[PDB]
Amino acid sequence: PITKEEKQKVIQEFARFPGDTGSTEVQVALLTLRINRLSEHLKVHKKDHHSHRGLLMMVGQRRRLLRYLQREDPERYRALIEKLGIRG
Amino acid sequence: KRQVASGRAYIHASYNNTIVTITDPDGNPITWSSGGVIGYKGSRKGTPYAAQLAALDAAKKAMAYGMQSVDVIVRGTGAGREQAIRALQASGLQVKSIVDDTPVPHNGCRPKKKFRKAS
Amino acid sequence: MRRYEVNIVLNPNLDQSQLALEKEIIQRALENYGARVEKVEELGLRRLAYPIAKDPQGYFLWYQVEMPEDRVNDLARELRIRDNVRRVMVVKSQEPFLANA
Amino acid sequence: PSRKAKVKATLGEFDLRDYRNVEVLKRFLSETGKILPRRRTGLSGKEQRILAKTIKRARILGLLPFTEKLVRK
RNA sequence: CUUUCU
RNA sequence: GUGGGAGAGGGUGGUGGAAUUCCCGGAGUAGCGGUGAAAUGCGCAGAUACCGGGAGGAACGCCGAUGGCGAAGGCAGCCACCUGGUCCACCCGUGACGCUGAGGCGCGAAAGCGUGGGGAGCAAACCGGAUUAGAUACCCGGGUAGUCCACGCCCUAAACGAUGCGCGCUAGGUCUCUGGGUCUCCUGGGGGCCGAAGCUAACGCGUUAAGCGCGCCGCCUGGGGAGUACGGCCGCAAGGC
Ligand SMILES: [Mg+2]
Ligand SMILES: [Mg+2]
Ligand SMILES: [Mg+2]
Ligand SMILES: [Mg+2]
Ligand SMILES: [Mg+2]
Ligand SMILES: [Mg+2]
Ligand SMILES: [Mg+2]
Ligand SMILES: [Mg+2]
Ligand SMILES: [Mg+2]
Ligand SMILES: [Mg+2]
Ligand SMILES: [Mg+2]
Ligand SMILES: [Mg+2]
Ligand SMILES: [Mg+2]
Ligand SMILES: [Mg+2]
Ligand SMILES: [Mg+2]
Ligand SMILES: [Mg+2]
Ligand SMILES: [Mg+2]
Ligand SMILES: [Mg+2]
Repeated sequence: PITKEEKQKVIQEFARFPGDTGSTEVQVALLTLRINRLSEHLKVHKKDHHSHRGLLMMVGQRRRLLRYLQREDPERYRALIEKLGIRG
Repeated sequence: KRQVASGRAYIHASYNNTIVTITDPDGNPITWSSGGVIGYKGSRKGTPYAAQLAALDAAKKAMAYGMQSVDVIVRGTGAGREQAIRALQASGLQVKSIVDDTPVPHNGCRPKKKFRKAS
Repeated sequence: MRRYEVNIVLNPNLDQSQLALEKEIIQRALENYGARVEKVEELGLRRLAYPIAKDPQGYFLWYQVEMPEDRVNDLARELRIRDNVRRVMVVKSQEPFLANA
Repeated sequence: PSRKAKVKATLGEFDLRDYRNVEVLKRFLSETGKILPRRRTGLSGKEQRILAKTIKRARILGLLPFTEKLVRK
């Protein structure tokens, strides 16, 4: 489970500025947390499909955001990735 | 034969035949009877009458052993059931109690087709 | 980490030595799994609603504790080993839900 | 026809989640260890729901029965 | 029990 | 985002009691069983009925709903862990980042298939007993695959609301599940019933539209021949598209 703190350390880590919780980087940031967390859970439980449908969604919701970013501030984009590890 | 006075009267009622078994205070059978035990050979072993005869048979046979008081234990949901319960009462034996203990699965084995289709 | 209610029912025929014997254990078991121990209640001998292990009674235990989620199952695994330990039931601790009040 | 009291009416405040309070939990069982219907436990969809799971907990601990023998008849 | 056809 | 909420949503581990079967001990005797009635069958190598002990497989009474969860298929004993969705309040953050979706990929009841394991109960096939004009059936006694687990495959269905997805607009009443509030009521999400306008061949539908509109996909074009043939793709096969 992602602890509140766990999450917080992440948001602050990305917020484009103090209080920035809903920015596209924070989001792509947060989502990426859940995804990697979900993937680990799925390596074990290869048969837990309902969860995996949940995964498929997060991933889509991500690339969609990322896409928006690359379509606006390609730098932020090119940066958001390198900082994370997406497209790896 | 071995004086037991009080004991248990197990009635095993059903759609195909009733059968009673008088036991000693702790489960061991003193004597038993059934619809077959008596005359009736097939279709009517179930009839409530037969149930009466059997119960009555079971009593006598058991009173001879010194019986004269029983806690009845009803099992199965067939005809003649409630009838034998009355029988044992009209018999010598004193019916000190009555208890339906028909077993029922908290859902275990797939019943025969004859009993399925229900849910 | 997280609160739990470790319920334990053990053989109702122990001499004061055999009793404290299994308790000294239940304890260690707990300590072996970083399980801290908050308030406890010991009702001991009680009349079960059904024969447990052929025996018509049981000595009850109840430990409210705070332990690591990653090891609540093992805590149980371990606990169960004892022959005098008849039942172990750990439970995540929920607030009360008073009714008719 | 169910026209008497409810295991709730005839009683006061209690912790529906308390699986050890055998005293009051019993009240919610039939003449047999069967869990009473909300129809007569007076509870509510939600409360009746929690009871069901609490009673089931007590049963495993052996505080409450799974089934009882019907007397009389 | 089953219990066809016109 | 923050704070809250309900749930048989999913995966793994463990665990409880009822019942059936078998085994062991006790007690006990002549039948039990099954049916419209019977017979096959089981029982003196002692069955049936009864008490005690054990083993094992499968399923989880009451709660239970007229209920809840999931995209669907589906999902209910209890405990822990792991994980998906979702709703409400606060208006706090980004700033149209949206909708739909050919193809692709994934999931997908039952039966079925492969390898291994398991097998209590039930039961295609089958072995018999009845019924009958016959009875390759319905009824009765047996019974194998299978049903259960793992891993791999198959991918169908009355896979049904026989109703694609999203958004906006158009009387209310009543019952209910779940949240919020100033809580004999207001408001939000879900499930039902009745109904305004309107729609419909009719039946019916009616803020959970089958009404009034926009966007995108899919599909239909008389019946039989036929979901057949051929071809192609998929599959170990059955067979699927
Ligand atoms: Mg704002
Ligand atoms: Mg701005
Ligand atoms: Mg597009
Ligand atoms: Mg399938
Ligand atoms: Mg299958
Ligand atoms: Mg197979
Ligand atoms: Mg059979
Ligand atoms: Mg035949
Ligand atoms: Mg048959
Ligand atoms: Mg309404
Ligand atoms: Mg309220
Ligand atoms: Mg509504
Ligand atoms: Mg409503
Ligand atoms: Mg009209
Ligand atoms: Mg008309
Ligand atoms: Mg209507
Ligand atoms: Mg044609
Ligand atoms: Mg080929």
